[PDB]
Amino acid sequence: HENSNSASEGSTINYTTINYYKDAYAASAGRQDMSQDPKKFTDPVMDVIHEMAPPLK
Amino acid sequence: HENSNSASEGSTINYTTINYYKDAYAASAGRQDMSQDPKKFTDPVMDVIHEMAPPLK
Amino acid sequence: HENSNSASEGSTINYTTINYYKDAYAASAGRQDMSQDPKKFTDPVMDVIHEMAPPLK
Amino acid sequence: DPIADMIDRSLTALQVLPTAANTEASSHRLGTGVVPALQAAETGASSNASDKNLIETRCVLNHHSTQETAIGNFFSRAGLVSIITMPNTDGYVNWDIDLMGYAQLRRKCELFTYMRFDAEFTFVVAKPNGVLVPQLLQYMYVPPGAPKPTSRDSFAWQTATNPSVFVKMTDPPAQVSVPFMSPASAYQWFYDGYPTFGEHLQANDLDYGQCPNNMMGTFSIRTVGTEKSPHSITLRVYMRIKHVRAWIPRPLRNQPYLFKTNPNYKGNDIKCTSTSRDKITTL
Amino acid sequence: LLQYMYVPPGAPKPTSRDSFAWQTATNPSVFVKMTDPPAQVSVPFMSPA
Amino acid sequence: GIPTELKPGTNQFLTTDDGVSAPILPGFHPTPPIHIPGEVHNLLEICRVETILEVNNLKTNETTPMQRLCFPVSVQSKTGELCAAFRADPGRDGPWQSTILGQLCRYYTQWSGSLEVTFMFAGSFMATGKMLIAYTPPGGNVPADRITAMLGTHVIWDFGLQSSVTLVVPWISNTHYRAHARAGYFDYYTTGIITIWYQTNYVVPIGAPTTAYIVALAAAQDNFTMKLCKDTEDIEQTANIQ
Amino acid sequence: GIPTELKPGTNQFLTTDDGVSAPILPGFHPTPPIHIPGEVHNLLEICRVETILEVNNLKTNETTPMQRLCFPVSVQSKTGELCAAFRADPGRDGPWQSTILGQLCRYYTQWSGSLEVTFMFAGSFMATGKMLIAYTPPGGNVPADRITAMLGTHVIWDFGLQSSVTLVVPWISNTHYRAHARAGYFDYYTTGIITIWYQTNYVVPIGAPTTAYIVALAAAQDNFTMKLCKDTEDIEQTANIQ
Amino acid sequence: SDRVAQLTIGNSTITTQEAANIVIAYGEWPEYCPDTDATAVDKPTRPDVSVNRFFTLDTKSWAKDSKGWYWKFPDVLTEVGVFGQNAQFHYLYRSGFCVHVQCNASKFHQGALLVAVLPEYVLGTIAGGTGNENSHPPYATTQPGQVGAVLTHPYVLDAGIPLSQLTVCPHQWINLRTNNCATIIVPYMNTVPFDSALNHCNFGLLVIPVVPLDFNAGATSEIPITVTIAPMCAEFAGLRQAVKQ
Ligand SMILES: CCCCCCCCCCCCC/C=C/[C@H](O)[C@H](N)CO
Repeated sequence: HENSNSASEGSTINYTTINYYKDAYAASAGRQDMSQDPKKFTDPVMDVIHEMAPPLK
Repeated sequence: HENSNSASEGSTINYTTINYYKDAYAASAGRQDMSQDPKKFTDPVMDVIHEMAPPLK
Repeated sequence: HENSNSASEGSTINYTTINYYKDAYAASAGRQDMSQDPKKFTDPVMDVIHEMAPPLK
Repeated sequence: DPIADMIDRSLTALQVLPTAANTEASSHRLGTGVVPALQAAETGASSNASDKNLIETRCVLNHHSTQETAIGNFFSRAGLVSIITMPNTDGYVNWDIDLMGYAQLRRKCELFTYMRFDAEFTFVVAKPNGVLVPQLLQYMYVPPGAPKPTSRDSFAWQTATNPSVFVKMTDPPAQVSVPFMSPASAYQWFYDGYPTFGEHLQANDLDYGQCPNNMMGTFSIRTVGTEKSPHSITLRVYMRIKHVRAWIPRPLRNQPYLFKTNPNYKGNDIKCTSTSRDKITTL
Repeated sequence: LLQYMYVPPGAPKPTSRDSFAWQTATNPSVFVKMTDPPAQVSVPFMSPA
Repeated sequence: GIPTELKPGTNQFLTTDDGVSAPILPGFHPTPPIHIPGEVHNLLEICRVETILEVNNLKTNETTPMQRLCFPVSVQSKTGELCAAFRADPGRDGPWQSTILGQLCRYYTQWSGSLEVTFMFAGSFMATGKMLIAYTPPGGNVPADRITAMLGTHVIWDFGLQSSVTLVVPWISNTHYRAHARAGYFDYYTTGIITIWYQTNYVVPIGAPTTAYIVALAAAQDNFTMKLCKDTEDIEQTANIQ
Repeated sequence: GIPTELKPGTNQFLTTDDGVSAPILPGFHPTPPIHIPGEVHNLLEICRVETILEVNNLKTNETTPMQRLCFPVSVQSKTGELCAAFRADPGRDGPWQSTILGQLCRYYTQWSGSLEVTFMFAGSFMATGKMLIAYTPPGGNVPADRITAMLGTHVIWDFGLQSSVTLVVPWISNTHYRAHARAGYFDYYTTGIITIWYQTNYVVPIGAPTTAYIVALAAAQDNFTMKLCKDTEDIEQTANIQ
Repeated sequence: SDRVAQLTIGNSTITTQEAANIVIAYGEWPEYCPDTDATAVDKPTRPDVSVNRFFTLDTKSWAKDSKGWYWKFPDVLTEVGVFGQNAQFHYLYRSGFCVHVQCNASKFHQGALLVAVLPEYVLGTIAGGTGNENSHPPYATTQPGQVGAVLTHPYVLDAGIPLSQLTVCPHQWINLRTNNCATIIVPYMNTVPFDSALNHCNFGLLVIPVVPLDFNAGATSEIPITVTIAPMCAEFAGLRQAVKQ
């Protein structure tokens, strides 16, 4: 196969990349993932807050 | 197939070489082997020496 | 297929020739055969001569 | 069996190591008799003491690859071997094939004793100031024993058998592949002895170290036309090394080179191997 | 700009730079420039014997 | 035929590019290989072989360079003197430039793993003594006395029948790899200071000489690795060869 | 279309390159082949056919070159004389240039295998004698007498009904192949010296002539091979043909 | 219990009571040439007793300021014994070796020797001092015979490579406080399976004093060094009359 040496190998992007050489960083970018996690930036709070209840009672 | 004439045919390297011509020395280098033998350079000694015992007793 | 028109078609050479056109004389040479017959040039003699016996007795 | 007299081992085998070896955990130790810290360098074997036998270590899983240290990746890089100029003045040059003319590739290849490889040659050609002029050129490789061209329009330029390339100056650079072509089983960069028999004297003292298994003939270029071209030409030759196998490593040279054929050095300024300092106690 | 033309035995030959034989209605011919890579063709075995 | 386009990167000569080229000799066959002993498959097999370290690289030893391989140890009147000190950078100039490891690290840039330093006593048989060999992680300078230097990793050496001891220099660094250390900004990649101290005195009886020597050998451990090949600067070509 | 790039090696005309070219005659058909006897499939079938060796290539035989194919043997008064000597290099100039093997080796560079040399007596019927044909491996010069030359490989020949003997020259060399030997450095690839000596005298009765001749034929054995094709230097073109 | 050793081959026997271990160079035993690698067609000759034995060369004198000595192989054995005769009457040879160096001193001396076997040891000159002469070593320097020659600039080994990394070759130490001998077993290492013995020299043996010899006045000031060698699996081929060189 190819000696896999890229920047994104642990958690990677989609499997449509094209390559003709033996090193994996020569490959194209391809199309990207649609994965996202918002709640570790918009809700970094220990005790969970519900939208219905008062948050400070 | 191809009339095999390379420099490394007896003990060779990995099977990922690309070639379009009929002679095997026109082919690419490819990726290499990971094989190594250190003990014929670091321990060229007839009687085996263990790391725990005294070596000169 | 191709309308076969080469110089060597009756007794031919190896089957590794490459061609992209429709005429067979456009094809490559390829690798050759290892066949040879020495005895019709070194021994053109009716009565068979053995190497052990005297040849003129 | 009328005569009872007539009827009558490798050390270590190789294995693959993709990554560097891990480090296992350890603790302290108090005991007598067993000692890994004491060695004996007199036997010519190197020491086998690891990290865990001297201090206490944790567990470390490393994934450092050893790919860049292979001999294939160390040598497969094109390096300069020749500069050939046509001011020689008759439109052709005959250059003897000797790959020891530039010190940066000579030092790497002299690290091993015996080598076996296939090459790949590339010719980059322009005027002596980098200028480009449309011009037709011809390269011809002459094996040892073949006749050589003596003029710009000799009969040797018909190339009925010889491999040859025709290329222009405005084109991309030419590339060829050369197989392993020695009469012996491997090239050697050192040959201790004389090539011929008979008496060795002071007239034949220059024969020492010239092995004929490395002399590969000559190399000839010319401008194609039968007249005198009005431009100065300069050729640069680059060589890659493929399918490498090597044997019997050597110490590396620490003195600057003097000639292409012998390891002679300058005898007055013997260069010390390390850069000197003032005191032994102060770095 | 250059033109090559192969004339089989029996065919008429061009006698001038602008003759009617240069129309190449049947003859194999190549048109190639000086700055180009060199031309290449393939010829089969064509003897009566 | 098939429609194509040429992309950027056309007609360039890349020296480290790997491709397929046309051959010049069709049907050629090489000489068949024979078994020759001592085949090298990897450059890390050479880096585990110990070579001699040039500790005593003084300015007065440039005209008699056979003395730079041995550094002396003599009878002291006081206690706790230090005998030698040097940096543990295998890539920086200094004592490590004379090794087969120090010359092979110059062809690369980044390295990782642990080292080892083997000392060998070469005095008489009746002589004795004890030495302390310490390795100090960076942050401090060379220690002024023994009671500062014993805080780092250290091994106490005893002369006797076994005349060799190995101080292993363990890999303690913040990054996974280390570049070649130098004065300026690249001293961030420094690795420490190795000193050596008199544990006791060097005691000799009557009739045996009072001055002995110590040779020092250096090698690499099994988890050693390198990357990013470059050229060395130890060699040069100013004048044309031949 | 498909993205591509052009690599180095573009637009070059390599003379030994094998590729596919465009045809000029679509639908053409050749003349059908007939069976013609004597087809050559390989050039080694010619190298096993013996041709005449030119042993007697003296400077006085340049105006009467029919005598260079036969060398004489006469009645001697002394014992142990030598009659001829030459080198066994098939590629070097000299007696081997007149053979079909010596002309076919010039189109190559390296050769291997064993040879053979066949001698044929062409004297009268009543004449007799014995000859010694020796082949000496390199290291020494031509031997001064018979008792030095009999140490190498040698065969004793007897005249009679069978008038032909074959001295086989076995392949004894350090390398697998041999280049073309020459004065200078390439005499390292030399292969030996072949001499021929009087074992007994050449005895003839009354009425039969006292001078006979010997022709010499040369060929190759079955393990002969060649490689690395080049051009010969025996032919030239100084003036233009026609 | 491994400090004593005994080596016997032929009709000779070497014994030692303070010995280090045995070094096999590159971990390969010497052996006869197999049929897969052979190229010569003549049947080889094996004397197998009269050439596989210990031969003792001359004895050098270790002073307080010595430089070092070297011997070229197998030039040292080409004029002695029946091995000196089979190497003169043939064209090809092939043999391994087994080197044994003895040097003994008392418990009141000190010093250290570095023995090493170096293949393809090509010597050089100082190029006329200033470096502009294309000098060449004479025949007496490159092939000294069974006497051996001394070194001039031992820091560069008279070949441009430093002493500091000579231990990459197979090697041992003779430290005067522990042992008194060193022994290496060398196989046959060349690009061709057979070679001439008069025009090719395979390896060189180097004995270089790293730590100088020192003693107090009154002790035995005469320290000798003696080298003893032995071929292992000698074969010969290609018979021809005697040519010495
Ligand atoms: C059209 C192709 C022309 C190029 C022909 C190149 C063939 C010659 C390749 C020689 C391979 C290396 C042989 C010896 C290398 C060194 O010059 C010698 N060892 C000198 O010591």
